[PDB]
Amino acid sequence: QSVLSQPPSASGTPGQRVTISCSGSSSNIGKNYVYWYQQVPGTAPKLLMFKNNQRPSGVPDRFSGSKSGTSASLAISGLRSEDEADYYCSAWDGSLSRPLFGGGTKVTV
Amino acid sequence: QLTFWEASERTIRSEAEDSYHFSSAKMTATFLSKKQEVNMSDSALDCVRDEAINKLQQIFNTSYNQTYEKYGNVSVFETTGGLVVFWQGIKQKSLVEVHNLVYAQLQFTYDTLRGYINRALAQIAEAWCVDQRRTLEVFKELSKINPSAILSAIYNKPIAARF
Amino acid sequence: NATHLSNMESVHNLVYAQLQFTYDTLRGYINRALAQIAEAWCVDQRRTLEVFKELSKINPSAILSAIYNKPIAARFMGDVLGLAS
Amino acid sequence: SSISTVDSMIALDIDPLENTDFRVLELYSQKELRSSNVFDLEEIMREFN
Amino acid sequence: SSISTVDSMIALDIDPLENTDFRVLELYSQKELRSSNVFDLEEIMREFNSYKQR
Amino acid sequence: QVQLVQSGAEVKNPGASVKVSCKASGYTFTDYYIHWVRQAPGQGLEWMGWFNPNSGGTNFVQNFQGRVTMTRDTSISTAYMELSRLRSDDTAMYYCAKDSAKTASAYYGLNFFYYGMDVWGQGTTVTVSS
Ligand SMILES: *[C@@H]1O[C@H](CO)[C@@H](O[C@@H]2O[C@H](CO)[C@@H](O[C@@H]3O[C@H](CO)[C@@H](O)[C@H](O)[C@@H]3O)[C@H](O)[C@H]2NC(C)=O)[C@H](O)[C@H]1NC(C)=O
Ligand SMILES: *[C@@H]1O[C@H](CO)[C@@H](O[C@@H]2O[C@H](CO)[C@@H](O)[C@H](O)[C@H]2NC(C)=O)[C@H](O)[C@H]1NC(C)=O
Ligand SMILES: *[C@@H]1O[C@H](CO)[C@@H](O[C@@H]2O[C@H](CO)[C@@H](O)[C@H](O)[C@H]2NC(C)=O)[C@H](O)[C@H]1NC(C)=O
Ligand SMILES: *[C@@H]1O[C@H](CO)[C@@H](O)[C@H](O)[C@H]1NC(C)=O
Ligand SMILES: *[C@@H]1O[C@H](CO)[C@@H](O)[C@H](O)[C@H]1NC(C)=O
Ligand SMILES: *[C@@H]1O[C@H](CO)[C@@H](O)[C@H](O)[C@H]1NC(C)=O
Repeated sequence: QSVLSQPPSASGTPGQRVTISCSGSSSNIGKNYVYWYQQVPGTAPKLLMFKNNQRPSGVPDRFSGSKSGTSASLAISGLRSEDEADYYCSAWDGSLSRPLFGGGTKVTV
Repeated sequence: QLTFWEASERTIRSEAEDSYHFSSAKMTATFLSKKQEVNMSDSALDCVRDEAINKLQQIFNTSYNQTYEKYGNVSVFETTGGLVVFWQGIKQKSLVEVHNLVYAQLQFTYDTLRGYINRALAQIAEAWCVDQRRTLEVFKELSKINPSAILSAIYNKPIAARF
Repeated sequence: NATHLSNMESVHNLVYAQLQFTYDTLRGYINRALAQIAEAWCVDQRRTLEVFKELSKINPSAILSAIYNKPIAARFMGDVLGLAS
Repeated sequence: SSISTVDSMIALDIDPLENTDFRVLELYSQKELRSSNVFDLEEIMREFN
Repeated sequence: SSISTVDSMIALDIDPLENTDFRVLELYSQKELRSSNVFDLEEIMREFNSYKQR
Repeated sequence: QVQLVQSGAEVKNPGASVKVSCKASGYTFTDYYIHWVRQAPGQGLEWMGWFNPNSGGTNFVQNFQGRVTMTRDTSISTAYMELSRLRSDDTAMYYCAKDSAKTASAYYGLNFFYYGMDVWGQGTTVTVSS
């Protein structure tokens, strides 16, 4: 229904690429933007993608975003030691009239 | 500060990724509004709020028979061009049954074409699939006689195979 | 039925004419292309119907199932196919 | 006769795009555009005359 | 599973045209349009009034 | 710089109320909406609601409805949220985040919409223990 689902964990190797998926519904991600937030463990969450793909100032260029219909994808390249964090996807849902967060794609790298 | 410009009936609102499109065939114009509504109980709309609500009620009473019913509350939007839009959704009941506004027309062009094309081609696609399905079965039956010819036709390369 | 000049002021911008031209040209081209496609589709479907008819003499059941997208058991009995259970 | 005929014509009926006669929308009339100015040159010149 | 299946579909994946919100482009702002005139009527009338009330 | 500051760690008993303060800096406090979010110590984020500094309106998820009192101080530029009738499931970290959706356009005041919580507070840890 009006819920967001993303994989519970992801892994990889340094210097490689890791893709985090975010599956939505006909509402929310379907007809709304997908905002991506990063949360390093033990610290407050931060913003990583303030649109479908657009990247805020100061965020490293390694992160890229894509939107395809009912789903969204975040590609992390390089995958250094500082990219080990939770990654939450969020989207406004009009049926519930409410922002929706995923579950968390913990990067274990 | 606000004066009545024009009231449009049977307006079609379409929710895009970032903005609402208030397409209107009577005006032949589509107005884009950001997705966050203007607060209706504002101090700047005091001199048009009553008039707009009364006009909406009158239009609903006149131009819509008993089949249709109200939906939502009167919502205020601020279009990109500076115009102010009062909106009241209509729905069929179930089981009861800038000085120059050329841009406003220009959008109505795109949404009229981008829509229609996105339906037309879609129909073709669906029809294509159906035909292809039938064709596959043809192949199967015609694979009983000369499998090699059918496989060469499918893969566009000479392939030899017996039944 | 002839009318009289009504003395209106001409619109300076004159982009509305170009917009109408754009809409007319695009609509005409789209309609012509889709008509062409529909005609070619009709001809191809006629040929596919004839192919279906000829393949019916071999295996009526498969052909009729493909046409009706459902299990259909039919038997060959000459110029006419007989449906059954 | 009394025999069913196989319906195997995949219908592709694409309704043509109906014509649109774009209006010449008028937001502000000439009277409003002339009255939007605090200082009207014609009135000032008439007063001077 | 050992046998393979012959894909006999001629793909026709046509990506739909994406929506486009047209910008309300403004070349010259109102300030520049007002500043584009050598003779500003308001200033002239203000100076004339100042002359009268002096 | 644009930033938010929250109160320190707090411990409360069930049945009591806890107040969390969010002080803005580097930007006008009455321009942007304020999202209030909560996350458990070992779980994901959980939206609580939105607040409008300019007008004072607020809306929260049914779970937090009725239990939340929202106040503001424009002079200090601080928003205060008081949560009452605490249960044993409210032990978590509370974040306040500046939204990118302005509370007022060039002419009119705007309702709430979600345009991304670009700026986040340091987070306040609240524990509910006996
Ligand atoms: C749109 O603007 C209106 C007015 O500008 C906002 O309504 C105002 O909302 C606030 C917060 O809900 C009200 O304050 C509260 O009112 C009650 C009165 O019983 C009281 O319990 C509280 O102590 C508190 O003061 C305020 O009265 C109300 N004003 C009016 C005129 O209705 C509305 O919230 C805005 N919409 C938004 C921000 O989405
Ligand atoms: C439209 O306005 C009406 C009032 O005219 C709203 O109805 C209220 O809804 C709230 C929220 O559930 C109730 O507590 C009130 O009892 C309702 N009535 C009144 C008189 O306040 C309604 O929510 C508004 N919105 C929609 C979408 O209908
Ligand atoms: C164009 O106008 C002229 C002048 O009004 C028309 O000529 C006369 O029209 C009257 C009716 O108004 C007729 O009774 C006369 O017989 C017409 N001819 C003459 C010589 O006076 C003319 O008919 C109009 N043209 C059209 C196409 O309607
Ligand atoms: C730009 O570089 C990034 C590095 O992460 C890469 O992922 C991306 O594909 C590059 N862009 C293009 C268009 O190839
Ligand atoms: C529409 O009809 C209703 C039902 O009688 C009435 O209450 C309302 O005032 C009418 N609105 C008008 C006449 O604008
Ligand atoms: C009411 O208007 C709708 C709009 O098309 C129409 O379909 C319907 O038939 C109308 N109701 C009656 C009773 O004719």
